[PDB]
Amino acid sequence: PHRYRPGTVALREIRRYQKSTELLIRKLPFQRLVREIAQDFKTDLRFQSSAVMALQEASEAYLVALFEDTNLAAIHAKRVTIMPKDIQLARRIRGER
Amino acid sequence: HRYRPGTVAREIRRYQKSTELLIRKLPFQRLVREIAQDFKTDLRFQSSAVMALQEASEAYLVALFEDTNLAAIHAKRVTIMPKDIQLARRIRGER
Amino acid sequence: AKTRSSRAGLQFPVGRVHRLLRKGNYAERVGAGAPVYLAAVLEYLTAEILELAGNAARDNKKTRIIPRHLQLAVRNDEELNKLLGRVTIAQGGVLPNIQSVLLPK
Amino acid sequence: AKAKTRSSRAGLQFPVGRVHRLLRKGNYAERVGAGAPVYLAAVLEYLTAEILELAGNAARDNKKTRIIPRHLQLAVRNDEELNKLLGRVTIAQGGVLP
Amino acid sequence: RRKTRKESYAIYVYKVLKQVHPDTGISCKAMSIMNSFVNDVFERIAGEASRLAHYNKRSTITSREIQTAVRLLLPGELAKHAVSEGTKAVTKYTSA
Amino acid sequence: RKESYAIYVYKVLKQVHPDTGISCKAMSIMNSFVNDVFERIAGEASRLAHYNKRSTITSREIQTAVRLLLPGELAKHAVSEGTKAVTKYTSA
Amino acid sequence: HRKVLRDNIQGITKPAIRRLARRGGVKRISGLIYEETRGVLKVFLENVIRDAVTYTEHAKRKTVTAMDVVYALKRQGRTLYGFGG
Amino acid sequence: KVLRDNIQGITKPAIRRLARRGGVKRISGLIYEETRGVLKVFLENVIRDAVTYTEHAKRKTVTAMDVVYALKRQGRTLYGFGG
DNA sequence: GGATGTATATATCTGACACGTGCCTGGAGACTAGGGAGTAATCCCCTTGGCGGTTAAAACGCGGGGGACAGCGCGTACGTGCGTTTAAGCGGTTGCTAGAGCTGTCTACGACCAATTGAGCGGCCTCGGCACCGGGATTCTCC
DNA sequence: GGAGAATCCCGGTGCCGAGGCCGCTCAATTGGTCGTAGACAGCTCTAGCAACCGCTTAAACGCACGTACGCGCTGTCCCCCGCGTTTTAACCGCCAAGGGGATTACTCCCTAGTCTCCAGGCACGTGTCAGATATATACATCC
Repeated sequence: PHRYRPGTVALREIRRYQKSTELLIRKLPFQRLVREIAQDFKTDLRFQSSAVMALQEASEAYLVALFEDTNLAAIHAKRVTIMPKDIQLARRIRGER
Repeated sequence: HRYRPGTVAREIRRYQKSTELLIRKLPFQRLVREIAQDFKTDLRFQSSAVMALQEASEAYLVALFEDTNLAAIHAKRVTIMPKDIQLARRIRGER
Repeated sequence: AKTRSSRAGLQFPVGRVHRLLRKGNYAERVGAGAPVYLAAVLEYLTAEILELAGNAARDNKKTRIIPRHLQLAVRNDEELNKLLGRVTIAQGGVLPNIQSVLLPK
Repeated sequence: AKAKTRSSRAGLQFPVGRVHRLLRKGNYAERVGAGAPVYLAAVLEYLTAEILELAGNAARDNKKTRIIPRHLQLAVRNDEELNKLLGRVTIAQGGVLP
Repeated sequence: RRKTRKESYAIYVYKVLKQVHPDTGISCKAMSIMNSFVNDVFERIAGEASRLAHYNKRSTITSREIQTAVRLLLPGELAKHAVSEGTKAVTKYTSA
Repeated sequence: RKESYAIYVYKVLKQVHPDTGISCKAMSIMNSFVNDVFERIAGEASRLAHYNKRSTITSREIQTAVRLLLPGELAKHAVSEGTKAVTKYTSA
Repeated sequence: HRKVLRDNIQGITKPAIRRLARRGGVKRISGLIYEETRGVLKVFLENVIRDAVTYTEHAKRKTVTAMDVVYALKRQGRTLYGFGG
Repeated sequence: KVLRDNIQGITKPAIRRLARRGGVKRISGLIYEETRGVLKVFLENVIRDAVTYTEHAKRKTVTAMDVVYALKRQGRTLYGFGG
């Protein structure tokens, strides 16, 4: 049959998801995660829907910006595959961990 | 008698134990006056001001060299190269 | 009863800027020409960003500005990207940019 | 009656009256409560003591009887929470950690 | 009871837009983003001018403080065009 | 008449380490430190009072600013210290 | 008192992390990236939610609003436009 | 009088000492010009703000507090000169 | 095993640290008045919870190829040492200039009150933008 | 190079709900007045900044030699991607209930403002040792 070479689909998806603006994480799981994290600071809390949406926007922007630096580090090490050490180096040089 | 290349770099322990300024004072002061020449002519400086500038710039350079060394080790090298400085400055948010 | 924005030749409200300065706890007193200066600077920056946003909107065959166009306009400008370097624009996306090392040869 | 300072009432060393004056003359709000300067002075004194104890331990480790900026730098960078609080701060003549 | 009146810069941003692009519109989310931008820039400039006045032991925020804050905050040619716009506005306001 | 916190820093030092001095540069560093943390806490309390449409800065705003600014156990101990001080001051 | 949510970090599935990495311009991904990213996201959310709940409690409310999140983000150097303010 | 090649006054052994305090073992020969450029950019960014603060006060002498404020406004607080 | 940098002990000794004086400015005590804040009540909206369907995405397994990793060789560039050259640092001097403090003046800003017009909310419409479809065109992989 | 094929884009179609225009009301802005303190101008004066000079010596510079490391090539293998199939849960549209956040009105108490009075902190002046620099030395690191 027909099979695209490993990497064509990757570039196609990179273009596709860099052309759009919608949120890439599902909403119900993210909301459950947010409520679970919050139940450790105060019990019986309520959230406005816009609060959860603001949290999701901020989180996704943060993760995309982190992946850009992770890719930079992976390329610096003369690789195309990102590894956990690249994330660790990116967060270390930024000043987070 | 010759020490192996590497053993005399002792220097790391010597310069991480002390606290004094590593750049000389007259050249740094001349550089500061030359840089400030382009913002306003016939300026004056307190000695306190030049010492503050030198402290800040030396701290900045040491903190940058630490990240440069991290990048060099990430690339499986022991020598720092301009690409390491560039990667460090870019991930920080300066380039 | 002439307004101060019309005296200064502006669109933004000088009276509201003056009130916000007086009620923001910034100093004991507020000069007479500080609100005029600040309103002029705010209107200038607004016009600067809106012109680029509208150009980006027209480049995509659209007649309304949406957050994507604002993001494109801000990130494609060297000085606006530095003014807003630590700002996140909701529903703005990113700039299309693929590293040359990942392209096929 | 006899004038008792407001910091002796709270059992503090830091000046409560000076903190109240700096709050009033700093353009932070229209009014300043009566117990806000006391709370703030207590917090400042606590943080001062916390730094000074570690700096004195560092000074004694180096066979010194006098704190210099090196000891402050060591005390701050060897403590996790103090290093997190003063993360973007430069201490003059402090050096680095070996 | 009665809905409290909320204040924004929507009408002024719309006037500026109709000056720059006469035939272009704008959505609600983009107008909210523009409102946030205006508020953020206002707060930055005002805080910097406040610190400037406190440094020199002054009690009044004047247009000199605003100009110096604009020079400290805006980069490059943005600062030049902003100080020129502000100076022209103040001159026209005073000449009247 | 340049006011500083030098004498109160010295009084605290005499409590933690009765036999330990301090130099002029270290004392100026401590002065800068206390000024910096004062400015941080006061600015955060001012913003907290503005967000809630209040005119007064009270000990509650100071407590919330401390909980926002200090990390981990520093915040817990500072809150306990401040509360103890305000309680002692009131009933006296 | 509702129920106790548990094991919700696994709802951040692998395809979603792949989509985030694609928008980040990443071409190839190791299999150990997903747990690292889950941990990073958990730390980030913990910090922001801590600050937001602090604001909510100071205002003496029981509901977390969007302005609480906006203030929490702003005080960490991550300003967000589009949700009021 | 005008000043010239003062960035070359930041010698190579001084940069080597600054790197030693940073924990660096080997150093490429192309690091010195890169470091000089980085230092020049940093100094320009700080001195611009310091001279702005000085001009706003109608002064001709740059004081240490101007440098302190300039560093503080770009997130580089410095203790030890604020008095 | 010999070389060599490294911390340790003792003698010198001084300039910075800790302590004692006057005073004057800022903090404390007491009183007064008003507005900010807390309390109680009311109400509606928006948050939580549930059900049902439906369908698009997630999960899983298999095959395969390509990228990460290890090993080896090589040549270049960096380090090390030594001899020479340079300019920084230090201790003085002089001059003069600009920042600081004081005094007097007066203009610009806050406060209060009355008038009124601009801006925000509630309606009322209508077309840019989007989902869906068809056709053509485009990159992509195998021969 | 062709050539078949998933994949993407342009044109055209409905179709809607959000953007754009308008009326009414009221709260925020504007104009006028008066008082007063902050700011500005002028003068003095002294500390500290700039400039010069002479000398010492330590640090920078330049050159040569050797070797250790960065880089390139090759081979292996494992582990990530692509795809087809199955399974699951997100999402959308309802509905029902209630709690909590916003609003309004009232009371009252706490904070600013004023003035008086005193004491604590800050410059100035004074006496002493902690830590730096030297001289010598045993030792731990290195080749």
